[PDB]
Amino acid sequence: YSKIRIVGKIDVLTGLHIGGSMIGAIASPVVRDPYSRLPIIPGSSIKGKMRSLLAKHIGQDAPEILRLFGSSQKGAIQSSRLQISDAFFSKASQEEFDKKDLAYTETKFENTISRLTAVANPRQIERVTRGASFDFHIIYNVENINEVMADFENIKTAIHLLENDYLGGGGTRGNGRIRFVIDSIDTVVGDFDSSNLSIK
Amino acid sequence: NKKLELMYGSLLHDIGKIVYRSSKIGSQFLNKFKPFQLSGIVDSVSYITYIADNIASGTSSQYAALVNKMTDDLFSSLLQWTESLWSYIPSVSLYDHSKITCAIASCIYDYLTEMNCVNYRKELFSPYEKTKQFYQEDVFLLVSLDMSGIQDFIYNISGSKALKSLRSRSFYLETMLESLVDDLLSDLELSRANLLYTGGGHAYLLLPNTERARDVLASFEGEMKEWFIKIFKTDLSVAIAYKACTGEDLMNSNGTYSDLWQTVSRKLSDKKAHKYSLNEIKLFNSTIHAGTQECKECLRSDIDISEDSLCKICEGIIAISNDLRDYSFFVVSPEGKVPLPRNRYLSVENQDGAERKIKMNKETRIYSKNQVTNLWMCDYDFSTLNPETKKQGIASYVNREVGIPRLGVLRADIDNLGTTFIKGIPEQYRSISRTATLSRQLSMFFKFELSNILKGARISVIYSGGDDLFLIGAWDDVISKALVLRKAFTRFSAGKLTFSAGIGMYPVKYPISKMASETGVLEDLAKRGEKNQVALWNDSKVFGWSQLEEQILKEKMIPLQEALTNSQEHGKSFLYKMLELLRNEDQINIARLAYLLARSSLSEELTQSIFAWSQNKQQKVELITAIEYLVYQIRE
Amino acid sequence: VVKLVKLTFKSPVHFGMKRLSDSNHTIAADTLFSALIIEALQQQLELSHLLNNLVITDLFPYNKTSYFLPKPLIRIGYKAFKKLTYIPVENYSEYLRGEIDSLEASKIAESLNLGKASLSTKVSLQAVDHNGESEPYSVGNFTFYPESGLYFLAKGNADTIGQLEILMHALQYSGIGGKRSAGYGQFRCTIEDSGKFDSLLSQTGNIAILLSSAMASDEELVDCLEDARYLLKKRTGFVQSKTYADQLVKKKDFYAFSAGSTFYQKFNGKIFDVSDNGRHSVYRYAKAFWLEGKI
Repeated sequence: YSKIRIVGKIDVLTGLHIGGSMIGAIASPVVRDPYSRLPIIPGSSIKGKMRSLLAKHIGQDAPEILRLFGSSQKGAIQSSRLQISDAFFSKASQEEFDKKDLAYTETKFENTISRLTAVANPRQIERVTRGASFDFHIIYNVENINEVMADFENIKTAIHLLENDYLGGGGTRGNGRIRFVIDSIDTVVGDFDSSNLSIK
Repeated sequence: NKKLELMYGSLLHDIGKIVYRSSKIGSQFLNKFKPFQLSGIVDSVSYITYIADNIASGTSSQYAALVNKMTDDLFSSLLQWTESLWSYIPSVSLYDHSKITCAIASCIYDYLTEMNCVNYRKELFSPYEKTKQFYQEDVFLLVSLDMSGIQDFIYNISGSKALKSLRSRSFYLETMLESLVDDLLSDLELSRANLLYTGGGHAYLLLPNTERARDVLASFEGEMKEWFIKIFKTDLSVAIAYKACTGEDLMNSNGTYSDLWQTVSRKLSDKKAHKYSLNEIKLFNSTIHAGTQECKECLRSDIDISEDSLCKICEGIIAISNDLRDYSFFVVSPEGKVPLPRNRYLSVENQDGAERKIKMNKETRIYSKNQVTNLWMCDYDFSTLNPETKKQGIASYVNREVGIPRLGVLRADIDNLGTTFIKGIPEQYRSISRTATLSRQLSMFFKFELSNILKGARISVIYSGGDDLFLIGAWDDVISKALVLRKAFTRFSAGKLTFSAGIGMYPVKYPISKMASETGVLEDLAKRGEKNQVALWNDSKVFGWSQLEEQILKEKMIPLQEALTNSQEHGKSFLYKMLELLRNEDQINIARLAYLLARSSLSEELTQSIFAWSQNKQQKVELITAIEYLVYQIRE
Repeated sequence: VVKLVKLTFKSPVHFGMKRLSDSNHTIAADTLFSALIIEALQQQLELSHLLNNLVITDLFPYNKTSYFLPKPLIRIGYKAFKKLTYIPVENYSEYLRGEIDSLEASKIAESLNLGKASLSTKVSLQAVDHNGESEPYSVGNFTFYPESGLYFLAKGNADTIGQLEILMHALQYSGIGGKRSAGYGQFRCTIEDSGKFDSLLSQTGNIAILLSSAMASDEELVDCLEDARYLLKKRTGFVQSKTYADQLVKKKDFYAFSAGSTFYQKFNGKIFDVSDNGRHSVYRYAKAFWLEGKI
């Protein structure tokens, strides 16, 4: 059995509102690490977005999808090969934002205008500031040596689809656009040769 | 019926004293009533009862009206009658003393029957020193039975029926505890006078030291262990511990009484360490089949699960939850909704159903809700005041023409309730009667007075009690009633008692379990330090009850409210501008607020008061909270 | 060969107790053993070493300041003593001797800073494409402070120790607890010889305290219970595997004495079988690791 590590970086190209009180205060917050209060990207949001994009491309219920992202179907119990962890606000982004005293997350002021009364209703949302980087971590479990390449191709497709899509939030209105920078693709467990494997 | 007449005489011994206020005249008054006149009762009133009275001891127009009422009415029914009539009259009130005398008498009679004395009077009063020596013979037993698993049982729920389940589980556990002691009393041929008080999940009693009573206690403990293992397994348990004592111990001689109860609590902790015997532990371990489904609430698979993923116990609980709030009578009967300790079930019924079931089968136990043994419980629910409002439920509260439509959850705990039950009474006045009266008054305020305090407010009480209080209500109503309650609690306790609460504001659609968890945290904030102080809406806002009521809702909110309404030139937007400066907390905003205040043209004294409040850190948090409360109130 | 195994968590862990909404800061030895077995099966190793010579402990809280063992159930402000759950290794002897006071117990409770628990509200959009709806659900996670970590002590022969080192390295990528493979439980683990614990374990006291959640065999149970202060913890769950059955199957319900339970007579444990007619035997660790103390 082999475990292949994909360590990389997510660059925020438009403000990101993963989401997850007082009057005249931001009405929607972002997901933040409780001890560090830094904004984070949950490992479930990336996994779900990648799975949905790969389903739209392939089509979910396809065998490739179930083997990549796990399945609990009756007679089709498959462990998820992709173990995507929570992405943490990077140290480098912290240093750069600390210089110039830039807040990690910026409040965005929006409103909706009713089609009946033309009355605006204000909403305040929190978006991680553009130029923020998250250290993302992915582990691939080689359940079958003969389906690694195709799986990685699927991964690549999903990532490509994600780079022209948004991460969790109101991304159809200009939010959550991201870029992937794959720092490494290394085999952490086993003797498998993963030098030819590529996500981008 | 020597025991029966003894118990009747001990309760009625000081009836004459009330007639005097309007021993001999009491017997003469009793003589008017035939069944009470005959045999032991009048003799006990005229003079075991005397020894029990000794151990216990260690405007006329109003009295006359009480005597007339007493004649108009003239054992469990008698005990319930006595308590209501003698509760607020001096002997410790008269009821408390009469009950304690009755219990002590019954215990002495059982002990003498065990010892088989030829002549009780002669053996006790002949040497005239035997009265003193009988206070040294080990004759009484202090018994404590405690239920383990209360909070976990109430909160081992999924949210799907949470609101219902949480109200039902707390009621079921208290009703089960009542049944327990009743069963125990039925095994001892005793009455409720022998149970000194019941804590939620707890029961303290005084029993005879006879061998028969000890064997009965052992058998009852074994049977309760078996039944709780058979029904809830390790989810709920009951531990019973007893300690032997003499008459002097009941008379607080040498200060041992307050020690002895502690020894009982020392044995109780030993009944929860080695809770299960090896055969029971092996039985829990020896499962045969894992099961194909589990209840969505209990998460148990051994019990048969219905098609709604509900076991029979949880389904019964959820069904009985509406009934406990709707119907006063509680019926421990062979047929009923939820299981009880001895092959019986608890069914909530009306008066007609209670009468039908009690005449149908002789072994039916009836309990009356806020009125057959009477149980006190708070079930105030404004939604039930109307049928359509009953259908709406919590949603009806957020139906407000004005004010933000939000639900306010008050989760509260009386501060140092355990300290009050441990050292709340000075060693000078440590005695059974007072420790029972103090607990009874605390129970009554939570179970009975609470309904009158909250009367007229859109609030539903999920559960009550000094241990934990949970109410869901409209936010403006929940806050106002929470303040009323703190003032009432201090008045009721004449001070020396403080209540800490957490108040949270939530949308009606938001899940109850989340409301309960978050508000629990707020209550915890208030409890850890500044225990009297309340925590409102946010962790940041923790305030003393007087501070919240006056220094915030009276000194600041009312001026701002009257000012805004009077001004045609101001609005929520001005108040929002002020709030933004106050929230930012920059020194410049203090200056910018002053510029806004000069432009605003608000009355000078308010202008200066706002300016002063902003500069003081404590006043500004109150000013922020007062503005936010006003915005929630003004907002449609 | 007792080896300390310190776990540092990079992402929050779930560690569910009864529901997905709730969370614990630690996991039972059985949960770790089940993870070690699953790993060994993936790496195609022999399970005999784990099933016959590996002795483990429940993962215990550790801080840069101290390593915390479970509070022994020994009769001694009762609130302060009941609120306390973990005692540092240096203060364990003081607690056993009764030299601790209620204020000192409050300080000990305040001393631990394992982490900050939280609830993450996730959504499932699987039904949105089929005219259905989004489904909110809650995952309870626990975020360790950076110094804070969970450690466990593993005892056995050299062969099982090396096998444990291999399984542990694979496990860190696999993760531990619930929702692993959905963003949680990634940890990095160090295995080292610990002078503190081995000295602590080399004591012959009058009382025995259960380091791991353990249950005795029937014959062992009859001698062990006499004079025992303990807390039967139900051990229940679903079977996690691709080959046990076509559908998800619950394991047989098991009850184990909790960590910190004190038994006068030491009992060795047993790897019980909580399977019910499956294609493989679902093992539940219940072996016993004992810290002998003087009271």
